[PDB]
Amino acid sequence: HHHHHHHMSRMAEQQLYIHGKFVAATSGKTFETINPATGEVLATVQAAGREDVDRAVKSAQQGQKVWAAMSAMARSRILRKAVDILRERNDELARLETLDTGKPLSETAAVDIVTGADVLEYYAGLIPALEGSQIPLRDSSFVYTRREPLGVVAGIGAWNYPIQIALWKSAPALAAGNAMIFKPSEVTPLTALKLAEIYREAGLPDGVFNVLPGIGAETGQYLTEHPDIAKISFTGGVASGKKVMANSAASSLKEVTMELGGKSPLIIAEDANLDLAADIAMMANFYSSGQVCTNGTRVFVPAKFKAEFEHKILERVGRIRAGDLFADDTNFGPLVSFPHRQNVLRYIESGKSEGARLLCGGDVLKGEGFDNGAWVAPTVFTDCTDDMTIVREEIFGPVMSILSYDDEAEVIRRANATEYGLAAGVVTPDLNRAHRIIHQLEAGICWINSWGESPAEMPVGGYKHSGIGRENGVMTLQSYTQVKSIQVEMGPFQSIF
Amino acid sequence: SRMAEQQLYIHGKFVAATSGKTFETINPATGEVLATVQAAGREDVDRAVKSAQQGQKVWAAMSAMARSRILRKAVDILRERNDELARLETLDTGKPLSETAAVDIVTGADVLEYYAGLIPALEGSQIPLRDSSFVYTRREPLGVVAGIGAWNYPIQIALWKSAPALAAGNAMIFKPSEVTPLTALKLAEIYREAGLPDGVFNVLPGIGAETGQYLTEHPDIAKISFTGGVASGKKVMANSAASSLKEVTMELGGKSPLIIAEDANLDLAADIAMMANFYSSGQVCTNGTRVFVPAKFKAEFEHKILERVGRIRAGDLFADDTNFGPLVSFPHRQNVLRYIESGKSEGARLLCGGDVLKGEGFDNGAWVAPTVFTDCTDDMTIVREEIFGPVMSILSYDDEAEVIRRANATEYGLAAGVVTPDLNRAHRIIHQLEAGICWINSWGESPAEMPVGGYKHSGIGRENGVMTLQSYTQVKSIQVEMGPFQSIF
Ligand SMILES: NC(=O)c1ccc[n+]([C@@H]2O[C@H](COP(=O)([O-])OP(=O)(O)OC[C@H]3O[C@@H](n4cnc5c(N)ncnc54)[C@H](O)[C@@H]3O)[C@@H](O)[C@H]2O)c1
Ligand SMILES: NC(=O)c1ccc[n+]([C@@H]2O[C@H](COP(=O)([O-])OP(=O)(O)OC[C@H]3O[C@@H](n4cnc5c(N)ncnc54)[C@H](O)[C@@H]3O)[C@@H](O)[C@H]2O)c1
Ligand SMILES: [Ca+2]
Ligand SMILES: [Ca+2]
Repeated sequence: HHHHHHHMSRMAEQQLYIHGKFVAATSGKTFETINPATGEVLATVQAAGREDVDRAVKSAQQGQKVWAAMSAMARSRILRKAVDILRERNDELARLETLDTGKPLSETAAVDIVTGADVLEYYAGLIPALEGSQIPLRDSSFVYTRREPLGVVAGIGAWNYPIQIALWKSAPALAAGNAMIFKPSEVTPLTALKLAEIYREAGLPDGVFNVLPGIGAETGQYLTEHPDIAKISFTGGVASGKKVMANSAASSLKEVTMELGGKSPLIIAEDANLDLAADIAMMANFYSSGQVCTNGTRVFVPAKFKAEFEHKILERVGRIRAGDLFADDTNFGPLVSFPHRQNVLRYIESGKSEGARLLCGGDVLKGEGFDNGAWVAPTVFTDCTDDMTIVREEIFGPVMSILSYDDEAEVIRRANATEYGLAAGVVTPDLNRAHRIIHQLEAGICWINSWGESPAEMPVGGYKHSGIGRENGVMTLQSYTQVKSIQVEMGPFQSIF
Repeated sequence: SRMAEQQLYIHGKFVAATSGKTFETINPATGEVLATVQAAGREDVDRAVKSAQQGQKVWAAMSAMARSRILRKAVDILRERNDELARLETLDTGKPLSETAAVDIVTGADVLEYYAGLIPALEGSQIPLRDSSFVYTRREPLGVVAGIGAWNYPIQIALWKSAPALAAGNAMIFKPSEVTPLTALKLAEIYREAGLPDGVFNVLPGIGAETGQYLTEHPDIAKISFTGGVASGKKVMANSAASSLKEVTMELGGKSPLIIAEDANLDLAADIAMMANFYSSGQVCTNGTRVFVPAKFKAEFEHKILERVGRIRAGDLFADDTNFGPLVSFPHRQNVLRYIESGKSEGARLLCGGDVLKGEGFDNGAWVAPTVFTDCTDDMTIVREEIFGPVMSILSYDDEAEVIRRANATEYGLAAGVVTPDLNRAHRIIHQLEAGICWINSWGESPAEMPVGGYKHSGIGRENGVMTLQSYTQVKSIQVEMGPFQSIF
């Protein structure tokens, strides 16, 4: 059964969002966002120029002062109103996210906005608990501290969880009393513009959340260079993260936090149930079509279990349902873009070339309704070794690498023998093995007998080359403030002169 | 006589460098060479990092209280050797013994003692999600970190950087200023005598653009803590950004305002301004070098400043009564003198000083007289730029809103202060100032408990306080899932 008559016309040209309204860019620059399931253009999108960025900062400086002068509970109520709107519009926002990203609606309608709103809801309730300290020195003197807003901060987003990233960056920044200028990925700009409208409808003062689509090397760099931005929070690849660090270091002194992906290990212990292990390995590799920074893409399996484990993976890969992204039963989508597919395919070819055994997948999906999409089959390599390119490098597609191991000390060494350090996990029913292995792994995000859950309360970020700083949890609210120490000297000051 | 040629400190002992590079540290009171000092080369730095990697593992495997006791032993030694260390600091820096013997080691050891006691309180958290799952976090050491020190408070900076780093379970490689490398080497020996494991505190003298750069570029250093000027701080930020991903914290000086309120007692205000400008001969990063005085009080305030400047006692740096020294080096004196000449050339009125000290016993040292400019305006070079010498700029003002604006009209933001007996004025002014370190009716006290660092271009991050101990750990989040994991595939 063929499915045609599905032309979707273009959206309106997308503008910038500055100071509570859409405004035309003055860059002379536009770019297109493409539906990765069909190749059709979703919208032409305007890119913010240097003067547009400067106006956005001045808008943010003005809005931040209004926002910071409110009470803590007034701020809490406005962010909760935005949460309420996000819950009401979940399905509509999820459909837009599916169009822009290629992720199944079964994901976007249950995870992306749900968990993005979860984090905003969490920080909204913590605003009144944000406190300084008081330190007695002696009867005649004491110190108190204030946690003051930084001012105007910049968030730079990635294309795999667009609205979730926008919410996870903006929520602590705004709750700490800052304004944020958010630069979405040029691959997926659309839901960030919706979020800005929602924030306005909730009562957020004009300028406190401005959204600037544009190209990383242009708009993004204009932001990192601006002298009045106090902090940058970046999600994306290592290459662009290094440009952001370098450009920010060359400009006004600012703090930079970063989440840069990884090559996270999944350690299947010698006492693990292999159905559970296989279920975890599937969720650690093929959710959002393998486009998750925390994926467990090095799956370490005991040699004695490798043959059986491979069969359990093949059985579950055979259940994956690629298809209509709006269909209830679809759980696998195209990649986010055709250029990204080309890169993933180059990684797959290196796996073949370097002698890994192809267990399944390894090609594009074919036939009517896949031929127009950026699809890559769910792919598993086995007989992998630690020197292979597919094992060493983040692929960001549906490519699992199975590595066999002999003993626990060995697998810990190998799990840690990476420049990366984002996530890790272990499958074992044993109390001592679970905690003792996890305590030795050099990663910031660790799952035991699970994968992927990221509660609002739980700080997440990378060790080593996978990141600086954390997101979520109480600590991240604090990191969007700066400490002022104040000493009150009530005794007579003694000069030596 | 000259000291013995100074070597690197790596893995619990002094070791000859392999750079082919030496430099001289000069006694700024005499111009004489104190010592020839070896500089660490690129291969020396790599050996220091491997030593620190080995030592950090021993250190971090000890119990918390075992680490506390060793740092407390070092405190005990520092208290006992206070005067000897102070005398060496005075030779290397030119600061009077009346300062070094009362402040530098005393407050450096205060911060080490503070953090030693806090190690056992460093905790993670636990977060219940539901009956079948919970999260817990660990605060883990970073590994090997680097501190890069400045020349005005050499051993105090070495202790304020190493104390939280070591207390959190890290090893630190410390790079002292090439102007003042001597007390950091003494500190390294003291830590070993206290029982610090070999490699946990290594000291690499050398030139900033060589040794300093090799450290900031090394792939296995997890964090850089830097104190110094803006220009060198920018180089450190850029070189670190081009190298391994690492966090960098920085304290970079300021042009801090002291606001004298219209209801202030002017004797108190003059006393605070003197202490905010002429301690350590003006070589303190938090100095209140823009002194804002109500127009109605300016004449009387100047008389009171002149009276107290007239009392300053420059002389024998080991005499009890001396309270003013030469500057740290002859190159630094030249730069301060250029600032003084610009204040003259731009039309500021010289109230006092403005020249070198002269005569027997001053002619051979890097002395600049305590200097005060008045009739200053906000566009003047001496008002806009950090001098790091004994140069006060007096600026008159008319109203409270104006002085708040002008106080904040700087790229800097390290410290600030206000002098006022009024409750509302004191707190309301301070809450509006864009600075990290704020003093009411005082200046310069920096308790171990109090976090200190800069706003805006004066810094990133904080030192001292509970938060700095936490800042030398990294958070690992661990989810324990006890229910049956659900896969959608
Ligand atoms: N969650 C993550 O950590 C994550 C997300 C997406 C991609 N990645 C990785 O990054 C790789 C490359 O992806 P990509 O090139 O499509 O994304 P990218 O990493 O270049 O994009 C991330 C963001 O950075 C911006 N950016 C890029 N260059 C910039 C610059 N010079 N200054 C400022 N901002 C700049 C982009 O516009 C976008 O907003 C992917 O293949 C994947 O491995 C990681
Ligand atoms: N407490 C402070 O913030 C402080 C201290 C001293 C000087 N200063 C300011 O800085 C000005 C310049 O002083 P300076 O040049 O004699 O000191 P600096 O700021 O250059 O030196 C500080 C430290 O930085 C190191 N350093 C320099 N270049 C480096 C590099 N490329 N990589 C790594 N480390 C490097 C130096 O070796 C030294 O250890 C002074 O006039 C004063 O205004 C501020
Ligand atoms: Ca798109
Ligand atoms: Ca010297």
